[PDB]
Amino acid sequence: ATEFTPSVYSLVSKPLPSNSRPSATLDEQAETEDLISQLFDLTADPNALVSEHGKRYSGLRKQEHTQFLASQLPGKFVSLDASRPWLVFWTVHSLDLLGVALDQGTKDRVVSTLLHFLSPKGGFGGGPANSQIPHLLPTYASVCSLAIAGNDSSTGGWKDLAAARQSIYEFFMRCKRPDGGFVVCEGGEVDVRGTYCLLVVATLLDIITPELLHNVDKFVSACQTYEGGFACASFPFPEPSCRVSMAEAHGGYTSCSLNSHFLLTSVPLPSFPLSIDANAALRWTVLQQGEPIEGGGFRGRTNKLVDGCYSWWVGGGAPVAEELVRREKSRKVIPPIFNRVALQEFTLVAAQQDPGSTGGLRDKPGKRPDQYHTCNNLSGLSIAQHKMSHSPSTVSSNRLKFDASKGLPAVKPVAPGGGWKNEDERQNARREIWANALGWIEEEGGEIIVGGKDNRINTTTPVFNILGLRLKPFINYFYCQE
Amino acid sequence: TYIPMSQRRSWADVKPIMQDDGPNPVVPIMYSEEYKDAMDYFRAIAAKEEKSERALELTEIIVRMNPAHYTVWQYRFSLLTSLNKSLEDELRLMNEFAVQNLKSYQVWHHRLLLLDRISPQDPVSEIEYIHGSLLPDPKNYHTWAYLHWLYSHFSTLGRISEAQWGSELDWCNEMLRVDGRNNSAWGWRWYLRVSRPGAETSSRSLQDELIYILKSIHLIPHNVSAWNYLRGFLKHFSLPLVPILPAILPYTAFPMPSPLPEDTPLPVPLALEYLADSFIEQNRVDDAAKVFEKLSSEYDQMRAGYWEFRRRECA
Ligand SMILES: Cc1ccccc1CN(CCN(Cc1cncn1C)c1ccc(Br)cc1)S(=O)(=O)c1cn(C)cn1
Ligand SMILES: CC(C)=CCC/C(C)=C/CC/C(C)=C/CONC(=O)CP(=O)(O)O
Ligand SMILES: O=S(=O)(O)C[C@H](O)CNC1CCCCC1
Ligand SMILES: O=S(=O)(O)C[C@H](O)CNC1CCCCC1
Ligand SMILES: O=S(=O)(O)C[C@H](O)CNC1CCCCC1
Ligand SMILES: [Zn+2]
Repeated sequence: ATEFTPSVYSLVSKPLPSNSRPSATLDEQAETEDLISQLFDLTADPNALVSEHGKRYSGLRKQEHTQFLASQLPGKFVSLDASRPWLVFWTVHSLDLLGVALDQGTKDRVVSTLLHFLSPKGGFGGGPANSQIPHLLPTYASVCSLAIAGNDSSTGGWKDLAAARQSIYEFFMRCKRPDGGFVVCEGGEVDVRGTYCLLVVATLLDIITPELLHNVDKFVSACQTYEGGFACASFPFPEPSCRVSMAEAHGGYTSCSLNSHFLLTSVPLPSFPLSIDANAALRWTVLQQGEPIEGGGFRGRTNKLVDGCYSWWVGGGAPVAEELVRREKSRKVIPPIFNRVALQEFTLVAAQQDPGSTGGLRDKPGKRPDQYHTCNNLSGLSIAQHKMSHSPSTVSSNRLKFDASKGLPAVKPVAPGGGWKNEDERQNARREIWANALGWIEEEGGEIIVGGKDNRINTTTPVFNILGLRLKPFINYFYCQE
Repeated sequence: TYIPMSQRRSWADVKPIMQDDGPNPVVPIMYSEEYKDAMDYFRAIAAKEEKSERALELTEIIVRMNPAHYTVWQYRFSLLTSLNKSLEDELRLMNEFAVQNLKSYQVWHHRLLLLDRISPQDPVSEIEYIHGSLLPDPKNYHTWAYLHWLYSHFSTLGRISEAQWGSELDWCNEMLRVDGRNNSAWGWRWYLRVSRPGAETSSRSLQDELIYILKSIHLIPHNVSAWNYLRGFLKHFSLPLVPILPAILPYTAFPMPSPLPEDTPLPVPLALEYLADSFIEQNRVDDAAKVFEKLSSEYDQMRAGYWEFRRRECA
């Protein structure tokens, strides 16, 4: 299981060499190397039976992390007043991963809070609808949070989402630019985070149409840089004569681009989605895993620093890149693709708050833990612990059980011919999209739980980042497959 | 002490509207009196869609307390355009924001909207502002993205002269001279020399580029930025790896390596990747497989699995 995933403690720790050319980058790197290696040196090797005397125990401190998430927020959080659905999401998803149930009363408060963020004209904002305009990002966060905390009853919020399908769709269409980009909100920035958040929600709620998706593949594909990862956006030169990526390959935007592209591959449009270079994306992904001296955590871009949140953004994009590479190799015609052991070691040893304190997980030693790093460290940990594959035979099984006669009302397109050509085409699209959304599986015998089974957390789903056990009944509800 | 807005004559006609997240909301934030009060009055202003100077002032009050409040920024830009305010004054205010530490997805986006609407015949002074703002913060992602947008947008309007492109490349060269490991500046070089539609591609152009890339590698053999740029370059222009191999071979054991600089342990894993790929270009799959195996078992063990995958690909 671990032949090609060596423990950080079994490798030689060496600094990034200087080549006798000092620079600001190298100074920060060296300092970060010192910080992380020093914590590793104080910590017992998670893999060892003789759990060493005097050294810190690296076991996942689930109760501390649970306590951290429980705890009204202080005044400093005003900087996240326009991100309250994210605060809900980071909390409820972490609790799912940690295996901790909310009682029904608390789940009901979660649902009611989020519904107060939903505007009648479409979409969720970062706070109350009387205060904040709808935004693609809190729309993803509120939707996923409702998948986690909600249910099909009259007070469970899913019924409200179903009634909101047309307005949400109309909000998505208002956000749409002719080049395939989306603004995140009225007057807002165009980037692939918006694309990702929109496609997840459109997929889950059965509101995908051809007019919604036109050029969206092209926008995403032109985000890919010469490094193989993806930038925030591409610029259309005057539809366009050419599209050009607008900044560096970054783990955040690469996760969003791969996931977006992946969601588009199940949509039965002709010559769609425009291809990406999957090999280069996989290469970029694996190249961001840090050296043993930096604990095998992922950095978010070349020549910057490792950070626990990239365990999700970069590590969580690995199975997606892997699947896309696998498909490209089939259309022309097994060891782990990243160090799954080292990533766990980074999480356990470096990313957890020091024991007996506030709990929570963090970017790196020296940084305060927070809800975002808690959620993303744990999400990445889950990907490392559990071998996730997108299974063609599972997708086939899904096709075979799909009931096309069951469903919510079709979306009314903005432009008269913006919908599917007919009912056969729409049902075929519904089937493909639903069947592929439910295609991720945990491979039997692919489990690697560094430090023993008490470190095991639940399995998150690639692309979506909610537990399978949340995804299935949620998406089944909106497609009436239950 | 703070004077509440319910007590200000200028605001007497306005009935504040309370935040409505229902009863017992989850993730509530403890707000300062100042922030709550401002937002109570913002809710009222925004509900009535008032476009006024007092509404403009209020949005400034709010975004100073919370620079990430995208709704308030959106309302602020509507006010600027409804009131036909001086957008140049607003850019100066955005400068003053920078002096007071206030930044976000929103402050840079506001700047973009301002530049797009002002639509100056020459955006040079904004280019210089951006340069200055990077010097203390050389990898600021949104700043680099904004620079790409500015050049791309103003170039489509035909407003970037050849002298302007030339000095931009000069500035980029200086960024990389100060820190050759600045991947953001390598990204910008790529735009300037390769991806922008107006970039020159001749045999001399490719020659010059190769020289710069190789000299950069020789200066910092372990610099992943320079290797990725080399590989990106060759791939993009369909150039064979083999003829350049002499310049890379010494890292596996046109400008050639230096005695190597001190603190340059060999082999450089990306040099081996280059060697393996060059073997593949030659159809020498067994030789490539061997290099991948060494990458996997010895020289880059963190990616043991990926290099094994590459190895299996050959065999
Ligand atoms: C997804 C969402 C939601 C709400 C707010 C922001 C975001 C996305 N931001 C994450 C910001 N972040 C800092 C951080 C994480 N890892 C390394 N860092 C430095 C953070 C830290 C802790 C908590 Br608690 C929340 C956010 S961001 O796009 O990377 C961004 C925008 N800007 C201007 C600079 N960065
Ligand atoms: C809503 C979603 C899915 C957002 C994407 C999540 C991330 C991580 C986005 C990246 C945002 C970004 C590039 C911020 C730039 O500022 N951050 C840094 O500089 C941190 P680093 O040094 O690792 O680039
Ligand atoms: O999150 S964890 O680290 O697993 C949980 C905390 O360590 C709690 N430890 C208790 C202290 C008092 C005696 C009973 C155990
Ligand atoms: O009826 S809808 O348009 O869907 C929702 C309401 O208009 C909410 N408008 C808010 C007013 C205060 C500032 C943020 C927006
Ligand atoms: O299931 S196994 O992997 O064989 C072994 C257990 O999970 C070990 N967990 C420890 C038990 C004692 C306290 C610290 C945690
Ligand atoms: Zn982080």
